[PDB]
Amino acid sequence: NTIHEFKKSAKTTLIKIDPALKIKTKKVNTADQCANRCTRNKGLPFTCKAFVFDKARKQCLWFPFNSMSSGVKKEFGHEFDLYENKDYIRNCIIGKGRSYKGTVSITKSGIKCQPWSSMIPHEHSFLPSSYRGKDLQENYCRNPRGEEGGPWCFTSNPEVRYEVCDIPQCSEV
Amino acid sequence: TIHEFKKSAKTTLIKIDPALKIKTKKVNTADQCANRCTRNKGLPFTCKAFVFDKARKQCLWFPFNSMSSGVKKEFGHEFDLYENKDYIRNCIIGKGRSYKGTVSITKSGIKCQPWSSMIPHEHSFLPSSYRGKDLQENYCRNPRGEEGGPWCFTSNPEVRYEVCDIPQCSEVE
Ligand SMILES: O=S(=O)(O)CCCN1CCN(CCO)CC1
Repeated sequence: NTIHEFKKSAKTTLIKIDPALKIKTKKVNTADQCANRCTRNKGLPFTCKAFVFDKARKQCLWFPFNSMSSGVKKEFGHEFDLYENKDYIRNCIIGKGRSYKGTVSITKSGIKCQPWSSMIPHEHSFLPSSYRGKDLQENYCRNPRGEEGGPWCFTSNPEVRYEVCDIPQCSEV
Repeated sequence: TIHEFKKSAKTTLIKIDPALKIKTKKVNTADQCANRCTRNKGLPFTCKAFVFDKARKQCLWFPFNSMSSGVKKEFGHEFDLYENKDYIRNCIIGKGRSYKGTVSITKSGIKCQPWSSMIPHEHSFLPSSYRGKDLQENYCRNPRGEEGGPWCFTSNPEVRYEVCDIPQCSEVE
């Protein structure tokens, strides 16, 4: 029951710009059944980096790519949920982390981050719509204006308006 | 929740830098430390790792792992080390000499042949003959660091070896 180990993007599937990349699909019952086969990677002529579940056609679509791969695009759909394997979503930062899209949602000192769509505890104007491509979803640490400290978030502690999250540099030698 | 973590049996982490924080508590099983780590409540930092002391039945939580500056692995028969995968780099630099993540599937989807096994392919790569290199479990690895990145022997008798499909850190934005 591994569905809680993927990063969920609602109302979304990915489209094969490229004719070259490949796909598996199976009609099924629940998105769980979909996690488990991506997690286990059985019966797949490729590495499962993401799956979509189609709540209307009850289908799973397992992918050897994700939303960040070249020659692939998101497509909208009320019936689609996308789930990307945390293993192929880069979990360190490059530079100041303008493009960090990992799922760490805790500040350096352990404070659970406050949702970008929320104004509680803290009022702010970093609307997700005002920052498209900067993936200000859920309560993830993000550095949307690409500032000095790397990814930060508003804090769910009313006494701490914000704080850096402590995410490692990919390469600093 | 004790599977979002990479387990090194028989291992713990000593801190040099005695300013890095640490919480410990006498708990009952290793699972009960995973959960407290995973939801990070009551720990004044970001839990990147924990150790379970099977003797003392104690847990030791850390805001660092075995790739952190200022900390050493250490053999201890009574310990087990569990590192949060968000903080083990999931991304390859160059040939992947130092790739220590948990991916175990080849690029065309075939499950990896464990290094501690000569079936179906026989080989010159035991763990302790190649120490420092983490030829642990069935993890995609690159011990001699050679052109196409981490690879493994393959559970499929027709395919001796194949590289895995681990992204470069340079792949994405
Ligand atoms: O201006 S707001 O309070 O709405 C957001 C403030 C966050 N910034 C503060 C300075 N660094 C944070 C790192 O300490 C960059 C982001």
